[PDB]
Amino acid sequence: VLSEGEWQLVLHVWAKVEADVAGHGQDIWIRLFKSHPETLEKFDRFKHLKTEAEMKASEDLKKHGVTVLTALGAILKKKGHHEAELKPLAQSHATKHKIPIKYLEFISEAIIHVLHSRHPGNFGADAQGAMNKALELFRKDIAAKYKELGYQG
Ligand code: HEM
Ligand SMILES: OC[C@H]1O[C@H](O[C@H]2O[C@H](CO)[C@@H](O)[C@H](O)[C@H]2O)[C@H](O)[C@@H](O)[C@@H]1O
Repeated sequence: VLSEGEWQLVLHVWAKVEADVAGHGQDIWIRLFKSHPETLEKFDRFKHLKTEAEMKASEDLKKHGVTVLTALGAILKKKGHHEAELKPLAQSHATKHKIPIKYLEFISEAIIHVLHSRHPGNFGADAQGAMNKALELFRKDIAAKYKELGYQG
């Protein structure tokens, strides 16, 4: 359970992400797909992208990053009370997309790397720690839901 102070560190850096959610999403995808290429294979719609240039030029990939980060943002703003938000997410990711917890760890790593890079003003050690704590809570709760839905994760 995160403290209010920790949630504020998470929300303060997210406020910067919201200045340009599309741009942050693009950097996050490039970071993820380059660090862990296997994660790209899960996207039937984007698995043909061969280079960073192609990824950056993809309007649909950009749009999907907006969708993903906006959904994550809504979860973070709930400050732990995200039961309603996790239900549909866990169901599609467990049953349809089949995304292991390990891949959620990969994207969490990508998110943190991008925030560390773009936002040193609001992503110092304490802020990164709070963001990690928030993402671990997210994955923990998703893992529990995966279990209830019958997916090993
Ligand atoms: C921060 C974690 C994540 C969030 C908030 C998230 C969010 C979303 C949202 C909101 C959608 C659209 C609605 C839906 O299908 O549920 C979606 C679709 C999808 N997600 Fe995720 N996702 C996350 C991580 C991942 C990861 C790590 C992978 C893959 C390695 C993944 C693969 C997919 C796929 C395959 C789709 C469908 C893409 C398409 O429209 O063709 N997601 N995700
Ligand atoms: O922070 C690094 C550790 O990250 C992962 O573990 C955290 O998140 C898991 C959920 O994704 C939890 O089960 C674990 O308890 C958390 O510490 C990774 O699995 C660990 O190997 C890393 O050390």
